[PDB]
Amino acid sequence: GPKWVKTDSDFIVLEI
Amino acid sequence: EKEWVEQDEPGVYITLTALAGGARDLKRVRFSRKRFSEIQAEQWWADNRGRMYEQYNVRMV
Repeated sequence: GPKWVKTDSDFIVLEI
Repeated sequence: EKEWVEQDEPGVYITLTALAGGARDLKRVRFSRKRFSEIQAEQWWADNRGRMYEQYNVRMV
């Protein structure tokens, strides 16, 4: 499934 | 396949590609940390994913 990536300081990313 | 970004709403940016002449392929959703906590971003996805599944092509697994 989609994964949350929280390592960037400008954006929260939901990576499909 | 070249990717581009669209603003779904302020602070919410979707990355898309062309696919089969129908719904565009969703690669990722980016939430501005100026506007979203991680909790709010997870709530946004819960509230909006149903619409996203119909407006875009979203690989489910």
